[PDB]
Amino acid sequence: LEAIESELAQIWQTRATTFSFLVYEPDRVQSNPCRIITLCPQAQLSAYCCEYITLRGTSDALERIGGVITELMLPTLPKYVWWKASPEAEYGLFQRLLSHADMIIVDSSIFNNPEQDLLQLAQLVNKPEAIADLNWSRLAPWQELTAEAFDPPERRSAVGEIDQISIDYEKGNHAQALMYLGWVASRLQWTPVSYSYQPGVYEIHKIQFCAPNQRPIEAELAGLPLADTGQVLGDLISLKLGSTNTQAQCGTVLCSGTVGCMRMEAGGGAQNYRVQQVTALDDQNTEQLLGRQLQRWGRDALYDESMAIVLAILQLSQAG
Amino acid sequence: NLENAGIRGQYKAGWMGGKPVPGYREEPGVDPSSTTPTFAALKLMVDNWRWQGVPFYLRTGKRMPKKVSEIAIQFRQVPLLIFQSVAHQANPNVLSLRIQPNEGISLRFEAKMPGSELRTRTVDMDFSYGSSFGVAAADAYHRLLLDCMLGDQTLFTRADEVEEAWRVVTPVLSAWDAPSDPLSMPLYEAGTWEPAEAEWLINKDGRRWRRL
Amino acid sequence: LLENPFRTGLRQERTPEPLILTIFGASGDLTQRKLVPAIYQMKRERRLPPELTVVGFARRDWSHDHFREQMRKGIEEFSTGIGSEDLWNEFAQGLFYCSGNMDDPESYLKLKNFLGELDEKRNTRGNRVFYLAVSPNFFPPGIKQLGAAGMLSDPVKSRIVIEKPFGRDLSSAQSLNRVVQSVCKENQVYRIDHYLGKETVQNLMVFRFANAIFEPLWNRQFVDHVQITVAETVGVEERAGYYESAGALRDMVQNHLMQLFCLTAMDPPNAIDADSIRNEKVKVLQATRLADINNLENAGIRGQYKAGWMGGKPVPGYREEPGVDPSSTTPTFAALKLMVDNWRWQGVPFYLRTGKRMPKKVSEIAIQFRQVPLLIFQSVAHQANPNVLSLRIQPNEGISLRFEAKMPGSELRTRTVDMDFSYGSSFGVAAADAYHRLLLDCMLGDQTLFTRADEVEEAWRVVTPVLSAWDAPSDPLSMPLYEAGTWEPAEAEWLINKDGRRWRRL
Amino acid sequence: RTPEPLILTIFGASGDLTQRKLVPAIYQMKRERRLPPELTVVGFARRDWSHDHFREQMRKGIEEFSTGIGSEDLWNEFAQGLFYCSGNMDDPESYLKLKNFLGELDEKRNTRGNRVFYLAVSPNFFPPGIKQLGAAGMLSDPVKSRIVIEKPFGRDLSSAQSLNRVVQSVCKENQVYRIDHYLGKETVQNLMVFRFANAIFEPLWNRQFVDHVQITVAETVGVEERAGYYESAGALRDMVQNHLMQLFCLTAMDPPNAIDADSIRNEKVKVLQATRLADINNLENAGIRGQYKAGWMGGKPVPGYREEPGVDPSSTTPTFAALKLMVDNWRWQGVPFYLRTGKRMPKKVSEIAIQFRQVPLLIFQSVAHQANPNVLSLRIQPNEGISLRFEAKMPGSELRTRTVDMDFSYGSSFGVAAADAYHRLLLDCMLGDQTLFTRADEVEEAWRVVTPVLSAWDAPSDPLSMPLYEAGTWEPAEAEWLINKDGRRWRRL
Repeated sequence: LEAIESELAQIWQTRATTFSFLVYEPDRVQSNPCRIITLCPQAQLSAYCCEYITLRGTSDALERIGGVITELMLPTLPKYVWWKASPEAEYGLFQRLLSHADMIIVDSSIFNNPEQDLLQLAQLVNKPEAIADLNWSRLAPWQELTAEAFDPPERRSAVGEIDQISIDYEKGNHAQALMYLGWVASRLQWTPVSYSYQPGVYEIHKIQFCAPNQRPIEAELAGLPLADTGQVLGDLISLKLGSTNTQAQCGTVLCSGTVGCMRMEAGGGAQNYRVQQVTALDDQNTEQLLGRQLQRWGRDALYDESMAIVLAILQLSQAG
Repeated sequence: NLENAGIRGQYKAGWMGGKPVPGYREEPGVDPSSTTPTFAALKLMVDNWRWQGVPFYLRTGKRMPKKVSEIAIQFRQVPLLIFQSVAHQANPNVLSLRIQPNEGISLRFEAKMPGSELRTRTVDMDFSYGSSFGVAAADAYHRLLLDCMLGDQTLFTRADEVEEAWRVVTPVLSAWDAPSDPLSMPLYEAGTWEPAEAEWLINKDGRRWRRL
Repeated sequence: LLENPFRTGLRQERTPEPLILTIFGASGDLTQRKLVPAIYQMKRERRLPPELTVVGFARRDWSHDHFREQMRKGIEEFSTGIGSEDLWNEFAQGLFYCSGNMDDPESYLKLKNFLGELDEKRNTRGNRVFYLAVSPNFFPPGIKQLGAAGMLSDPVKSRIVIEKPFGRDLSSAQSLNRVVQSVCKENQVYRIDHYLGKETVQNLMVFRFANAIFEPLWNRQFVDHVQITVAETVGVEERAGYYESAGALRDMVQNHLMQLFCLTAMDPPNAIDADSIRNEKVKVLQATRLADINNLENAGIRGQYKAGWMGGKPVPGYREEPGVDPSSTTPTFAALKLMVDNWRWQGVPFYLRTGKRMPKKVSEIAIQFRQVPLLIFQSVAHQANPNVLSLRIQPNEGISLRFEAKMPGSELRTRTVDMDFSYGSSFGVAAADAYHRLLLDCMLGDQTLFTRADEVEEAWRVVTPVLSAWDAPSDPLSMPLYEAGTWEPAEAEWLINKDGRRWRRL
Repeated sequence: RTPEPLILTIFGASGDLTQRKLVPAIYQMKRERRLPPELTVVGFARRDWSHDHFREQMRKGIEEFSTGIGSEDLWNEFAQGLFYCSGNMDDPESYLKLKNFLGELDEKRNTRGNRVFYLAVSPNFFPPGIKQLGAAGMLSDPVKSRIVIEKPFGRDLSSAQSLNRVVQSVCKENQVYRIDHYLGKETVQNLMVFRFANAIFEPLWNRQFVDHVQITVAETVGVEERAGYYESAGALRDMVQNHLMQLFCLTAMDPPNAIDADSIRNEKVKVLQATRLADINNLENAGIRGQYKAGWMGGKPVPGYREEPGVDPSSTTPTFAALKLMVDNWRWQGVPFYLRTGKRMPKKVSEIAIQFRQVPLLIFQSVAHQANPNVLSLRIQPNEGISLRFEAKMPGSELRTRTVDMDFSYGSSFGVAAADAYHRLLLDCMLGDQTLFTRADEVEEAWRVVTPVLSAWDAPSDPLSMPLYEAGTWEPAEAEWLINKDGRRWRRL
């Protein structure tokens, strides 16, 4: 361990001098890239121009040796850190990481059974931090596609009636669905009211909102189990922006698959809604999104506003 | 094997126009164990010098959500792809010629999404007879009887095409004229578009039925 | 209204680093009314780095604030609001000022150390951009002095912008090229001339290369001819001296009207890039020529507009305006007939047009298709209605094509109908200023909408005989004249009817 | 059209093969009034030569490795422009001495100033020679000095890039000639004229009528001499980048708009810029190695590769190759380009075979039920010509088809070949036309295309993992599997 810094003098005579990267990798597998430290919970520093600062950490509780790691953070340019395990505060390593590292990146897809952990992540965003979770990047086409329906001037007044929204997502974690719901609510000036839960074969949730006109708002999420998840869990299957009025113009439904078009029954289901179709938007790759998010740096207004509503809803879930 | 070029199906109870509708084997006249089809899908294939290897799809029906007739022709993809889409979604150009509701010709093509980068989004043009030419209320029977009285036979068959059509359809007809098997008939709820087997027929190759 | 409230903000882009735009020629009250109002608006919505120090330059010098006073002076006459006044305060502190002499080599030494001093004051990144905006005769002396001091040497941190125009004739264009070429590279010189960043022009490529039906029938096998038209309805304003030595052939036919031509007869590029596209534009320009070079009367007609009527009010003739010399010869209406010699446009003539004091402003690119081989459906009106496909780059933007359909009635008949698609009724978004788009691109660096070096030589060579032949002195009573408010002079109509085709009434 | 007189400097001369490659050629050129009588040559290098020694050695060379000296008076009239100025390669003082000698020769001989510099030094000395040449400023005027660099132009991409950067900083990219290749002035011009002067063969050249093309180059001579030369290169930097990458460019090239070198070279680079291998990730569907072992040739025994002098009995240098390239532009999208080469294969031949497609529907019956599709068979080796095969009718009272072909050989209507390719190369170098030479972009692009397979095969591996084919069989069976995986067969030739 004490040879981590001494051997660097030998490497100094022997390069890539850019921002550094960090990883944790809970998984036991395998046990500008300037300084890659492959932590996997001794020292195995060997720099080969893709300099390697890989340290073999088969023993856990390496916080104490992290004091020199913090000194080995290479403070010359803004840097980035990957924390691909979970959110926590008791483990003191995070506190040192957030103060030291310029920015951190997490993924809202590998979370364990508990769901309130995402709430803990959501709370930290309100405090001034720098989190750019890549799961928000996957909603880029869905958000763009939703805005496509209302574009022409003829449907300008349709947006002022929207009351019913339903979201269909794969059984499991609902982090991807809640983010979309928060986004649309922010753009129409909605506020949370109540939150119930109806467990079952489909896990039908229920959220209610208010409005400037104080008309009731109804939304629900369905956890249709397909049993054919493509290496990624919790992805949208369809959505329906319906209407509950008497002389409303029309709704809008966006199918995504053959089974996802199961909403073509009842009264007006295939009549009161104009059904479109989308080819496929699901199960992307972690590599391509990571590169694009790495390229950009700063603060996003849209993400913070969406996460503001998400915090309010989850705080009422335990009481509701 | 006739499971790749035809699928039948009856219609059962459902919802239509905000009101319930009875199923087929519950109406007056029909016995409670009939097997008469009410939906037929096919896949023809013309083998002359200019339509080689280009398949034709056909499907009638009953108790469908809305009354429409159409003819859609789908063109091939570009040989090379350089411009990216705006929503990771790619579509081919399609020509259609509506018939029953409001006769016209339509066409769809791509164009650039206004902004700062280079992306494409789907758009379409239009043309309707009732907004350019006028409104026609002609009755087919009237013209037919006038032609019969005068005689300018163009819309009447020569019986050669009659024999040819019967020959084309004969195998499916003979196969479907079978013993009962009452519980071996697919059913589609009155109001939906088709039973799932036709969906599988089209999606075995990749293309999807036009959600009119 | 409030179109698509879902569209508050979703895009992601950024100009990389700060820089100092050392605007030359701060005098002449043109920078204060054109450039500074443009940049100030962009700063209000945070489209720039935090500090954009502008260093005005002029032979005559004022106080630091007195120079700032005239900067505000021009703001008010084109004011679009100020909001909180504190925004201008930091702006006023951001802008500095220096002075010197244009032709003094040592004056730049006073200059060079000045912005270098501001580099130590700000320490943002260090970046230089030049926007010399003075009379064309000042272009050579300004360029050579920069090379002598050598203060632009970094290929990535130095950019130089040349203002319109660029020359007079072929011998003039080459002379400027030798000076710049020996002292600068090719990835540093920008030549904003056209103001053709209008959004429809870069749409002329996506509509052509991303479809599968519109490509196969675009070649000599189906097309008959092409008519490119540009028209205005504003005469020569009192600044006639600038226009007097220009002529409408050299003003809007060498720079503007040829860009529409290069984008209509070019081959599909292999991959979208910076040089992979502009390299394809040069190839077509190297295989074009006038129709006839011996008898110039068959490939070009000039003209001039005289007194007439425009809008129910009498309008004076050209030789009456406050500044023009009576009995002049500078043309106003120009028409040509170009041909392309390659393996896909052989024998398909192109007709070009332009002018002033025409009835209304338009811009079209009309393509006409051939006639059907068999004529079983003879119908009525001689069937003299071939189908055309017309684009539009003016008010009422859109794409329209005409084709024939059956007329109701028992007897066979053929009417003429068209299906169209307009941007206004499909997207519902207001237009954007083209000038702002070009300035933003001067920071990132693309060199896609700016003409290259060798390409601007080919444009001059194509009209070599026309410019020289008309410039010779001739009889004053030998230039055809047309009334104000009518389309074409009498002579110019005969050029097209000889072949058997008629000008598009439009 | 005889070029103007000038003086030659032959760096690294008085070595090996320089005499037999230069002196007979220049002597024959001078005897055939190809050059004016004011042509001189100058030697170089460090060994203490002599003018009389130079004359004696040149006489011996022409007598032994050429037709002869002809008339003695002819040699007397020739022998006035052969001097020498000894000097080290990296000696600036020797360079100034050379400059003074050149000035004196210009003043006396009156050569009018124009010059051409010929370089023939070992390939591991180009950087120092070029840098020291540029140090003294011998290359300032544009038509006054042309420098020719012999084979090879580096080995891997990095070396070629470094050499290009060094060359670019000394002289403008208008005088450097990279010689290289051996395609003369017959085949290139013949093929271009045949393609771009007919109104039938052009419309049938895009992707909707053509199916695949094959390009074959074969030799029968063994490794012969230069064992040390071959052991360091192998048959991937010797015949698959110099020669075999020219037939591809000429076959798959877009039409030009002129005839001068500019348009031709620009089109060639544009085509070469949009090519790639087939399976970059898995190098088992886009490449096969080989090595020739003992076998039978001409009714006599011939030893295997690992029995020649100078080659260790563990080497893994290939002598066979096979790739599968593919173009990705608006015209050749989805048509594979199978390539080939080798050594010790029988029946030395080159070829370019294009195979068309089948008809939409078939209404007739084949004798063998095979229905062989049509083929164009451009040939380059001896018996040059164009041959095409189509269908005819079997005599009798039945409808059957049988494959027959036309033919047209250049050796009947013609046959009077031009001079040696070296003579025409030298004449073109003197007069000046870069049509037959190669620019920097072409070299860099070819190296980029071949880089992955070259790197993969360069790595050490098991000594006995080389697929082996005896001398005489066409190829190891792995190539047969590569071509039969899709169905199309190797041309039987």
